[PDB]
Amino acid sequence: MWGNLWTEASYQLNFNIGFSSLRSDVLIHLAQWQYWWWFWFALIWSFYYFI
Amino acid sequence: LSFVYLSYRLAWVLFAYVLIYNHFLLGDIGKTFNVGEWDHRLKPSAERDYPTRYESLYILDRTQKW
Amino acid sequence: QEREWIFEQERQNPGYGEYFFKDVPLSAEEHFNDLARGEMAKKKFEKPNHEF
Amino acid sequence: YFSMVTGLSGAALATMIRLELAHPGSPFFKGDSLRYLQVVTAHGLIMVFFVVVPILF
Amino acid sequence: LMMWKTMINYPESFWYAASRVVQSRRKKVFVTKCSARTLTTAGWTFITPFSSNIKYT
Amino acid sequence: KLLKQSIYDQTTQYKLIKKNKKRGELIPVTLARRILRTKKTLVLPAHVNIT
Amino acid sequence: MFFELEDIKRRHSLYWDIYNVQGWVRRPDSTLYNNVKRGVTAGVVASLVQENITALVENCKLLATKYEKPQNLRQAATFMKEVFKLENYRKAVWNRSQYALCIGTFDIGARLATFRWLNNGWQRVFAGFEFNFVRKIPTTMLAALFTAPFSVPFELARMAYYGDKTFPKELQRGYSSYLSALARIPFEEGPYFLFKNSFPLIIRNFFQTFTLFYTYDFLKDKASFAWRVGEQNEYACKMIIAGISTYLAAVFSYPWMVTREMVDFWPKVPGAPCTFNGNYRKAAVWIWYHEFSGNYFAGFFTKYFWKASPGMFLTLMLADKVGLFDQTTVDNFGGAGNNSWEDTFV
Amino acid sequence: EYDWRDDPKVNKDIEEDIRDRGWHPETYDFPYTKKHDDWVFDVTMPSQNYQTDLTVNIHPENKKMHVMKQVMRQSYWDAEHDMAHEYDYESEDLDFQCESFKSQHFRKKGPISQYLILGLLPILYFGTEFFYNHYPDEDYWRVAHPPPLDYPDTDDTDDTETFKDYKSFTGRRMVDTGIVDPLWYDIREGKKVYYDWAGVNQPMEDI
Amino acid sequence: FVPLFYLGFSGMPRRIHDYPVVFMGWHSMSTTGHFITLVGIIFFFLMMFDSHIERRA
Ligand code: HEA
Ligand SMILES: CCCCCCCCCCCCCCCCCC(=O)OC[C@H](COP(=O)([O-])OCC[N+](C)(C)C)OC(=O)CCCCCCCCCCCCCCCCC
Repeated sequence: MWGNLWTEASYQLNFNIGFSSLRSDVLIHLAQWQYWWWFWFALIWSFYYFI
Repeated sequence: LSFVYLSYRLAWVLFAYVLIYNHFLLGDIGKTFNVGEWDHRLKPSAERDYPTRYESLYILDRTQKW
Repeated sequence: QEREWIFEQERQNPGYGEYFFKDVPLSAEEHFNDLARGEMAKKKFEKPNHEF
Repeated sequence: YFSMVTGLSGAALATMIRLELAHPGSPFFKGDSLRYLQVVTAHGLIMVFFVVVPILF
Repeated sequence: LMMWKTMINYPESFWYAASRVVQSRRKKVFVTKCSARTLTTAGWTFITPFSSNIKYT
Repeated sequence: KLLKQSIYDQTTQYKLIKKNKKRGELIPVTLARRILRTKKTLVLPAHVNIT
Repeated sequence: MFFELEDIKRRHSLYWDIYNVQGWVRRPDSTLYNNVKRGVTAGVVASLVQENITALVENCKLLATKYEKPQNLRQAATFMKEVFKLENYRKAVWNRSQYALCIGTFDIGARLATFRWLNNGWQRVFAGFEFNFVRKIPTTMLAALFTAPFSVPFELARMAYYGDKTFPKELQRGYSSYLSALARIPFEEGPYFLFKNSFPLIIRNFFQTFTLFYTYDFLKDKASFAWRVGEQNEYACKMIIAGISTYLAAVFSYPWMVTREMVDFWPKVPGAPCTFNGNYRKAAVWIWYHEFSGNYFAGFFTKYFWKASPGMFLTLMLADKVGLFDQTTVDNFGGAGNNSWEDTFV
Repeated sequence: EYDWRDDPKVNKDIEEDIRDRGWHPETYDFPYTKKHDDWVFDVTMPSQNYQTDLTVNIHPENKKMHVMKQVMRQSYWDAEHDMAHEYDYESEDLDFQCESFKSQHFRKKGPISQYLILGLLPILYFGTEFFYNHYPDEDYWRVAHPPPLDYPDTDDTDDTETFKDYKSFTGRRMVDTGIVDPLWYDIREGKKVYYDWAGVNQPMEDI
Repeated sequence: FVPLFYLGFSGMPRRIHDYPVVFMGWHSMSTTGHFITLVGIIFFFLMMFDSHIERRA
């Protein structure tokens, strides 16, 4: 808190599952990269299922 | 045979002591251990540089040498 | 029926026992009454005569 | 069998580590950070060099 | 240590007079006066100058 | 956002927060600071370069 | 002394620690009367429902062996109406209700009371999970043992009652009901007639109690993130947990009930010594060491599952509803949970 | 040298291990050369020939019960024989290897109480360390008790000061705000009594 | 070891015996897992004992 400007950045709850905050560019880039990294497995995943 | 038997008996007893003390008797270090030390003659005689089992009889000290 | 009394004291308490009682003056340092401390130190040592 | 004993030792050290980290406030070592660091170092060293290496090799 | 008759023939150090002889305990996480701030370890990866100095370990 | 005059005992409020404060499972890191508290802040500007 | 042993009670000076809220702290509602009342209530309700289920299922099977199974829903309703109309069904309902009362007030109620008495004081972490659940393994185990033989006399009295029912007129005791048989057996065939060679029942009760209670408590604590972190119904989650625990208890309890079939029902080889020597414990050990686990699971659902599983499921549900699985969770930093408040907020 | 007390038939007090019914490790030769397996027929598949017999149908589901064949029991050691055979007459026995294969050092099983000790090894080791060595300290594993009223001193346990703080204007208002939990104990006579909902044991008596 | 991944994503340093309040949850779960592992270890030793009551070839 800096006046009514809430400079706080984390707001990280207990049982947090991901990054502490997404207000920085590096962490936004990492989050997008991780999501799309998990996107590109479908065929391989499906393949193993049948095996 | 004297040397052989001395070596073997000492080895077995000291090994048993090591195992038992380091597995069962570490709750009170003061009870199951003694603090000993001896330093160089150049330095003043150490606080723990005394003969054990005679702490209530003697105070051991020595003159420094160089 | 004499004993090694420090050895007996070590026998009675197995290291981590809770036996600090108010009824026992010798149980702990806090429970030793101050009157005994004053009384046991009332006398004085003799001053030697350096006749040598 | 020696590796069984040493693995139990390492499991006990890991149990100490996890009991210290169960909740904040140091419930196990009760504010003694150096003892916790010693436990962590001993756990790592005897798990690497005196459990897995003995067992396998 | 009041009676020398028992002390003179006992083949042990005088630490029995100092080992847990008081009831005064203090259970506060912040009052832990450890053995010494330098009696620690630097993890299973010996990191310097933390590991290689008596001033710190 | 007014520095009003307190009708309470500020020491008592401090000691009651110290003794027994309400907490919950999903409490944010903003409202639960126990190891991350300091007496000074490093203030830097934003959108600019600092070596 | 009063005999060869003296119970030397001693006085000790006080001790205290930094934290007070994650060890054994006996709950105020863990009195003997309250535990007995709650356990008896849950047990009698669950047992009544289970025994009505068993009577209905077995009388439907009895009618289906003489009439064709229904083809559609209207025929199913007619079949069920005729099952309810059966004379054999009403007496079964009455006698199995008496049996349910006996086994709820003295077996399931005793299990619940003993489990609560031994496990009431295990507190849980405030905003985490009870990490040290191993402490409950001996405790729960003890309860199971202490309540293993509490159903044996009642089960053997029921067996004797039906066996009396199925003999000729001259060889009948004339048991008017289940309670009459239970009251008359110990004074006619002796108390040991209700306990002889009861190892299958005892070990089955042990495994039922331990698996059911331990699994339910463990899952209802460890799977609590399912409705605390990611918000779910918690009632569907509790029902799923109870079903999993009941299935595991039934799986771990059935193989010991096959020893009856193996010992005195499997045909014997003429001129050869009887295997297992008619012991049920040599048979239990052979089952324990048998290589094929499917051989002693045949008839799991035909003989055992639908006669114990609904009862165990309702026992878990009603015990959780009444409060025999509730544990105290207190903040470990503020208030009574801490003795060093100065590090709580720094 | 026949002792009927050692005979399982005459001596009825010798309990039979039914899992070792067909196996007698006393009669095991080393190396083992017995043949206890051969072709088995007339259980479900008859040894007769009915392949073309139109008047005969084979129903293997009518299989008759036979004597159960237990899994082979491992050999049990003979203490005297094993000690005698592996004994070496130092300084008067040549250091060589016998031509016969019966000189092989065969492993035979033995007692089981040692493995009873082994089975409880994790329990015993953890108990030893934590309880016997009293790690991390004496008070950790003990049932938790709060200190008595103002024990050891009001600087550490300021129970009366907190009791007054909760019972004053500022304390009542702070409890009203909802950010402070209610007082968890009452000072009755000179005793601090914790409420039932506090979820803690009562303090120990100062003996 | 999955909640440890969760804590690592949230910024939890390695060798600290005290941590911010917002980690305790997963840490508790992690500790729970360890004890589960310990139970498995028990069963391991049990089977060895159970392997010598059995005494089969
Ligand atoms: C061999 C590798 C190994 C093993 C097995 C383990 C076991 C475990 N470790 Fe360990 N750990 C390390 C390697 C290992 N660790 C290393 C290298 C470090 C770094 C130290 C440092 O940071 O400097 C570390 C540190 C470390 C920490 C760091 C603490 C801190 O940073 O604050 C933590 C905390 O979560 C942890 C957790 C655990 C847990 C819960 C287990 C549990 O899984 C324990 C499970 C127990 C068993 C696996 C026992 C095996 C069973 C047997 C009885 C063996 C005998 C059987 C036969 C003979 C077949 N470990
Ligand atoms: C000369 C021979 C000496 C041999 C060594 C000494 C004896 C060793 C044998 C001990 C046998 C077991 C006795 C258990 C009695 C428990 C009674 C009780 O309620 O205790 C409460 C204690 C404490 O429960 P708690 O959770 O309330 O306490 C935690 C601490 N406070 C109070 C701060 C919250 O429970 C246990 O210790 C669990 C016992 C479970 C059974 C296993 C015992 C051995 C392992 C104990 C260490 C912990 C790890 C467990 C998991 C791993 C196991 C391999």
